Amino acid sequence: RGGISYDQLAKLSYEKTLRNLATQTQNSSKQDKVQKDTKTGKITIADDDKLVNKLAVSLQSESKKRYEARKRQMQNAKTLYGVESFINDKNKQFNEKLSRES
Amino acid sequence: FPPEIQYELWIEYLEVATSHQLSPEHIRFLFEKALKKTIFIAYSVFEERLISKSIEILRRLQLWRMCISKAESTLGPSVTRELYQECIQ
Amino acid sequence: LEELREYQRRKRTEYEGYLKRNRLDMGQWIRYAQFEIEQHDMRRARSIFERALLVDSSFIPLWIRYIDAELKVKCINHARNLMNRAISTLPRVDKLWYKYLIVEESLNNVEIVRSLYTKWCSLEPGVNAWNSFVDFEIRQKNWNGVREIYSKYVMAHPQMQTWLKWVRFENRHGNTEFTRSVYSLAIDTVANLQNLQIWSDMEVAKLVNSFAHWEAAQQEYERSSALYQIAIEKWPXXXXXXXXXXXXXXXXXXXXXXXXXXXXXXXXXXXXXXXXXXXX
Amino acid sequence: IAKNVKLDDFIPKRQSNFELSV
Amino acid sequence: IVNRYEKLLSQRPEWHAPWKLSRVINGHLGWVRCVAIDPVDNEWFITGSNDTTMKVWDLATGKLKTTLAGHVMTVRDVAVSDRHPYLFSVSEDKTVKCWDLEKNQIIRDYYGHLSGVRTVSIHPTLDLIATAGRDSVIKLWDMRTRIPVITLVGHKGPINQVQCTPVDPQVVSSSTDATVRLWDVVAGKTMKVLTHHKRSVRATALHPKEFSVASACTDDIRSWGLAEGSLLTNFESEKTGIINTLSINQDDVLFAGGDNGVLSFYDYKSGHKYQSLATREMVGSLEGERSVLCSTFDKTGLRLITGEADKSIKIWKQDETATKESEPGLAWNPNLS
Repeated sequence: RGGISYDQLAKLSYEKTLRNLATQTQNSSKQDKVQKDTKTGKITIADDDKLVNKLAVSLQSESKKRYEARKRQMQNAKTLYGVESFINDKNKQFNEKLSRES
Repeated sequence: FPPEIQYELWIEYLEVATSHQLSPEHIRFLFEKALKKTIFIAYSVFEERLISKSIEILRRLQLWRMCISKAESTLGPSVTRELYQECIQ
Repeated sequence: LEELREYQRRKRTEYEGYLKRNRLDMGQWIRYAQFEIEQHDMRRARSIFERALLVDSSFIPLWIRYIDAELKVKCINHARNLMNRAISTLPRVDKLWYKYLIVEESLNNVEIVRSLYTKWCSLEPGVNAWNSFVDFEIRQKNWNGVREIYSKYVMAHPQMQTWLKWVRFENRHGNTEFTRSVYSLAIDTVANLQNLQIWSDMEVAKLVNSFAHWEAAQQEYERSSALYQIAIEKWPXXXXXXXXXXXXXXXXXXXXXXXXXXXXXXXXXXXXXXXXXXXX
Repeated sequence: IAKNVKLDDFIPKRQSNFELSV
Repeated sequence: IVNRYEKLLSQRPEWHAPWKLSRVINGHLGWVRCVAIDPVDNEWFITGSNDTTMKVWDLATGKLKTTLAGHVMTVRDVAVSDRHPYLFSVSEDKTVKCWDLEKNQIIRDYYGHLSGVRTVSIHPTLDLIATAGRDSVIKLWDMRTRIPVITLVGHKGPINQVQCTPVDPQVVSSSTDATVRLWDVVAGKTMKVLTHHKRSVRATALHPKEFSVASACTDDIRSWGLAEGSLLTNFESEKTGIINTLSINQDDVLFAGGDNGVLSFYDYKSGHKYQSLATREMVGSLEGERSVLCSTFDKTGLRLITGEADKSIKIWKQDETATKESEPGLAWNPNLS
């Protein structure tokens, strides 16, 4: 119905990021090599400083978002269920896992 | 147009083509193609006039149950008591 | 600075003491490897991750995170050389390829991924992997490239449903001859493939239709008639076949018993009547 | 990546022929 | 390439006969962990046990000869020498003991394992022993001086099994890290690493003739050619896991006992499964206790001995009628990926 194997999931996330990237490109349109040494085989590739900073900012931003959304599930999670007796948070959390087991 | 608009075509197409030739196998096949509720009733109305075959088709919701029972009564009373046992489930 | 120094020192005593005891529990390594990142020292953090690859190199959350800390500060040829070591160690994986592919998208270099997918196809990975390669050249063009993609692609999955996407998209090129060229090759190759292969599933009612509707686009009366004869050959005014298709389907209806077969005898006899008269 | 692994490595040798001589 | 797979229907592998149950020997108070047979005369076999003993069973009549005490914990593995009148036993009590057969007493303890030792392999030509265990290393013992001469560092996890071969790689080892390593002992380093298994490798057997090795895992039984180390064949398996034991007959028959009780015979050359059985557990046992913890073929190769978790030894005999009247096995379908 159902679970998903770690392959299909990987693909889905790949597609998701493809779409997001394509949108950065379109909005950027709206607002508007290989060298190997002879001494050592060390390969070097020319880079644009832009889009690399944009990359780092994307990763950091998405990490922030994920961390925050999970945090909100943290908040609601504990405030919702007050039915059964509990000694500490960890107890309540475990018994909500027992709610997941049903 | 597939099973949605196709029905909108198909109800008139059946009523008309049956009205035309009125050969068994061709029109039988046409209902076969067709089948993929009222279709069962047109088709059944055709078959009666093999009969048992039609009864098997109706065998194949309350109103539907009521009809089959009627046609079976038309084939004689004995089946109808039998029909109800099917009817309960 | 001592308000700093003794902070860093006391942390490095606590984290190592735990990892000293538990070699496993990667949850601690990533945490402690993250601590040394936020101190803006890459040398220590790289050591930690490298120290944690020894314990288990099959744990992808560790591999992934150690791509992040390289990409976040933008150390390129490290996170580049790393991917040499990364996907040569665990070449089967899914996540590791896409995170190497998708990071090459944001670097705009399509020569890399061109050669990436070369190997990653050379490895014969599977369905979801190939589809990212065929659909990537939709972003690009390679209309002469994409045809050769499916050349190899149905060599990896010599199965009918993949041919369906060849015949699908090769029309979208806008060339009828290149598309037609392989249907005659679907005669030659598939038949030679399928008949000599007992039995890989190739000839199904869905392959014959692929020949059929093709000639409908070219509006051929004969080239459809060739198909039926050629197909019906190897299978296990103009309402003549209307009767033949109905009569065959009528007899084709199975009849177990006496009355069932006699009921079918009423059907096919009426079909024969309306339309080897002695053998029937 | 390149020099580390090859497609053949995955594939078995005998599967093609059952008479291979070891 | 598939043109060959078209021709791959031309082999039609090597018919073999079906196997049936000849005799069942009770008599062990624990499980039967391991079984070794007299390598010269096929007169009797030895049986490790959970209950710490070893019993020598008469092979012809199935009667009991003598019992050998001397370990305080279970006896995981046992080896009997071709060239010596020695029995080497090993236990979970960290000990490797020799047994001089003539007098039937302990002779030489071999010391210096850290923790339980689950495997013993006698080198064929050198008068060495190879043992390994949860310690994640192999120790090569001088049989005469009881010295741990060579220590082969390697697997990152507990070693399940150890084999010895006269030429290069002389030591084949299979651990729970899903790696079968091929060792070069004189340089003390690994010749080749075979990683293809998905999970722990719990059984390995050597072919008596062809000079190759079979390995096993949950669902997968592979083979490997030694020397080069290449993959050779695969063995067709539906989910049979867990594969505890492999044994290879002289006739290219390959037995794989399971933890589900299902015995699975193969054809070594092809990789085809020509039979499957299930043992009939015992009178008062549990369905959990139906399984196979060990196995061997005697030197003739016509009789299989497998000790089972129900505290019984079962001698599986090959049918004399056979041929193609009605043998036919599971009948060769080469499914595709």
